[PDB]
Amino acid sequence: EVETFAFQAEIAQLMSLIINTFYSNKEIFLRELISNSSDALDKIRYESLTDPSKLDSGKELHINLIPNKQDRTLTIVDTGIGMTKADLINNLGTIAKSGTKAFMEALQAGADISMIGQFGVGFYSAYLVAEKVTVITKHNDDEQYAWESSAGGSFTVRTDTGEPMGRGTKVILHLKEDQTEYLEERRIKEIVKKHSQFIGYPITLFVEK
Ligand SMILES: Cc1nnc(-c2cccc(Br)c2)o1
Repeated sequence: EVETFAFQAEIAQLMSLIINTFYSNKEIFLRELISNSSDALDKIRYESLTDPSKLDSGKELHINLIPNKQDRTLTIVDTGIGMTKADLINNLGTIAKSGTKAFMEALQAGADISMIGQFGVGFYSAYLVAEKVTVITKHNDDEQYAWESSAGGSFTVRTDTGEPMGRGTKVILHLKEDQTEYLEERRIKEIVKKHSQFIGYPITLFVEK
């Protein structure tokens, strides 16, 4: 049972700008997604400080990077607070309408796409490298859901029958054919060391057979 939603017009515009603008520095997508994971991990850690049972769904707080060259996917997994269904529908827990407004004014007033995270909409930088993005998520207060979009103005939400997650979020980037450098170990390592060296959670780069 799959529900299809229209993006708000401002978010559709943000996504088309990310997809259509010539902009070579695409690697910042990974920094933005790792920073989102770190923010989600901070949230569940804060909640556990007064309620240890918040970690009954998993005590470990970490980030995994899982490249799969056969599927042409890069998956970013975290065990943060996760998202409810309502969060997913409401722009993946962001204030994306006001964030997009600010970001697009900054762009005409000097800034560049790499600055997107300062506007709270860094998730959408996934579309610098991905033709499709699938988000699997589990929040303590809701069931496991899958969000998905290939842009084009719409996204879907469904209950996820896949492998149960415990708690957290999995961002599956279905990479564009010309963006497969981001599945190579040495490239991913380079980007994490350049842009994510001060993230306060373990980041494990899985290797492939
Ligand atoms: C708003 C807004 N105006 N241009 C952009 C943009 C262009 C290329 C890459 C990225 Br990320 C963002 O965002």
